Amino acid sequence: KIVAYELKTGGVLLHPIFNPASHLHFSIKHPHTLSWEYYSMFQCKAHLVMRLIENRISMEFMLQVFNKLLSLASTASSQKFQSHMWSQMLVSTSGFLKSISNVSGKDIQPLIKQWVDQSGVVKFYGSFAFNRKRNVLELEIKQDYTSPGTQKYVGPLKVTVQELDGSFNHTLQIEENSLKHDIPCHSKSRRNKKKKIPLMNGEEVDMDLSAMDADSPLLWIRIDPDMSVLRKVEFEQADFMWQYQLRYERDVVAQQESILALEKFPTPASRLALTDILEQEQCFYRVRMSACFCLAKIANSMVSTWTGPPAMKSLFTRMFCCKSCPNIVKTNNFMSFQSYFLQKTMPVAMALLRDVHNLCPKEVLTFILDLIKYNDNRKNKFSDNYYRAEMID
Amino acid sequence: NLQEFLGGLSPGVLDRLYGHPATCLAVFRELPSLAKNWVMRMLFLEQPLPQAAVALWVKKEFSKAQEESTGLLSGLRIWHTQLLILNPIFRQNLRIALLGGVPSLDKYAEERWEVVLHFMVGSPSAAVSQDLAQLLSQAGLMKSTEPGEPPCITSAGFQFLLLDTPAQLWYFMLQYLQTAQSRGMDLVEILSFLFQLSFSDSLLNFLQHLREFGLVFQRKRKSRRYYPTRLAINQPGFIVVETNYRLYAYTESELQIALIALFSEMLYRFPNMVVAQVTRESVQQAIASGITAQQIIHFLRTRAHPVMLKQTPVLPPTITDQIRLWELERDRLRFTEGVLYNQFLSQVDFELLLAHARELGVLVFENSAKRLMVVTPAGHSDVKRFWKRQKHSS
Repeated sequence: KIVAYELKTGGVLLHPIFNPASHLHFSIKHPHTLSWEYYSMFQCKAHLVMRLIENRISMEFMLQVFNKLLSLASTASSQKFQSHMWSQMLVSTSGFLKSISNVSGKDIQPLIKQWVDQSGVVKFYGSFAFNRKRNVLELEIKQDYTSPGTQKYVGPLKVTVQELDGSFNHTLQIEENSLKHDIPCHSKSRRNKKKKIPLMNGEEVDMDLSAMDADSPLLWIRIDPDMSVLRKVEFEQADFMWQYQLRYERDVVAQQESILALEKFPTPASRLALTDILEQEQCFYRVRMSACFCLAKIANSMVSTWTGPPAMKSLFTRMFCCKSCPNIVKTNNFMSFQSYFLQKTMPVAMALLRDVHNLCPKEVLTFILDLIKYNDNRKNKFSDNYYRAEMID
Repeated sequence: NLQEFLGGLSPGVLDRLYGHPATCLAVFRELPSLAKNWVMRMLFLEQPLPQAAVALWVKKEFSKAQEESTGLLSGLRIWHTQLLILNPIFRQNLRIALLGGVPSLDKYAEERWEVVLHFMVGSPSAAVSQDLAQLLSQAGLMKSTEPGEPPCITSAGFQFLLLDTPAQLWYFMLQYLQTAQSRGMDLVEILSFLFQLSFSDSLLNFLQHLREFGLVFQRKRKSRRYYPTRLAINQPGFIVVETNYRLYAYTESELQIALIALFSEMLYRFPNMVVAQVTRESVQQAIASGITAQQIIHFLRTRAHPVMLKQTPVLPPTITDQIRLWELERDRLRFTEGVLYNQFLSQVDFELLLAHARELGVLVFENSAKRLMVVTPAGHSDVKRFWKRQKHSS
């Protein structure tokens, strides 16, 4: 939301100094002259910058800062002196930074100078190349700092590389003149023997390594995984790396960004990846709800190649319909709250299917109308208004 | 073949090459079967005729002969559709060609070719001729790299050596013509003389080279008249092969003994016989030098003593199979120049890039499973631009 708004119009400036922001058509000196979208993005950027301050100075020290502010205010709140002490209930920026420096011993003045006083987000364009001879991974990260909403980042940058030997984090120093970052790569001895490949968490899984390159061990790369800067990343992986990142990652933002990047690769391996995500309980439900729409877009792009039925129909009849009647939907029992959301989002994406004539097929429209006719809600303890409203959608 | 040589020519050189004296007859004799008949038919016609008649003028059976003859003579451009009348110049020359307008020599040719082959091989005693040496060096079968030291023999040299005399001489003359064009000698004038044989400064030099090769011999202190030898127009065996890789060759000329020693170990040399052994060492030595088992087998078969001709096959299966297996035992490294890309993103997009390097001729190896295309540095400035254009198209 904030990178869309700041690249759209100028930027949000937390803590201006009194104009400080002349790129935008109102004055930021008073709350009653702000646009309402600017007020909403102001609150949004403020809580993300506080998450960044928690990233630099750990969460227990952050809660100690907040407790110190509240305790000064509550010793202030019981005095009777007319504001000799009642102004300890008012916080400022300098007092907040001083309380942070009191509890931690680190000051955050570079982070405050970059993300508060400066009003911009950063844009990262990354592309890699694997050097087989020296066994290194040559990243190439360049910033677009000449757009109207952007600024230049010179700090450190975390990158997480999943190779066959596991998941390794690397810190890159991205100075102004930097372009190529050579990080080292590990072995490929988990392709010699079939062993399980260890993940970002402690677990390990069986991966189908037939799509991987023979010479490179690395399975996927993620630039800034923890969202530790206010950034927009445009990484150029290969399509099998996006499919491996969709399947076997233990991070929901990486599964979402792989869904978002698989729309450019309409190959049938990506259809298999999104269909395996859709069938998979123990995936987070908002990833499967995105995979519905991604599968609809991919299915629209590979018409005159699609083999069987329309997308997600057989999957809908496998998950939510009767075993004896495929075209009759099961009676509504909405007590699971994840297959309820997936059931009410799957025909909405299924209706975006189009034939070679650019008209929605009469197999999906008839399916949606049979979902509407055979709807029986006399048996669940929950209402049907959102599911029926999504059927109209 | 001569058909290949003449097919590899332009119309402008072809019509000029169709000289009055002989060319119209020498090229006629090339016509394998039927095109002779059609040439005779429409030798007397001044009016072109429709192609359908020629098409239907051969029965349904054996039509492939009709199409192949028509294609061959279309390549030779003997006629033109003109809408199939023959070329007027060829018609006139052919009408003028059709009722219009030694024992010591063969030995000389044999001896001259034998001494030429002796020089080709590392024979201490051989005929000396700087022009012949440089001609053989530039023919592609010899490389010197050091004028002071005598030139060595390249890999193609051994293969050329093991060929039979007819094909050997024919290929040598083909290379002679190809290098004649490079050195600037007119190709048509020299070529017409070869055709005239089977019935200027450049002419004198060419005849001198032919005499050095032994095809012709003036015999009169280099007079205008010449008496071509048998080889100019265009024998029993002596080797006996045992089942224990033993060769008994009734050879008196050192050339045959040298040729056998090229791929066999010599044991004894009698006045009218020589004993050699075909061992792994000798055979693999020849293979490394460049020969392949096919040349050795063909050489032994062609120089097969009459005694072993009765048995079928002439060459024992054990010897032939052993030679072939010995050659197979060796498989060898290669050399090329290339550059490789990576991170090709979409699959259907990588298939379009494969056709760019294949049409230009800079593609070496492709990989659709990993997306891995090797591009030679000679055309690197053209593939990258195409890739950039594709990216721009998105």
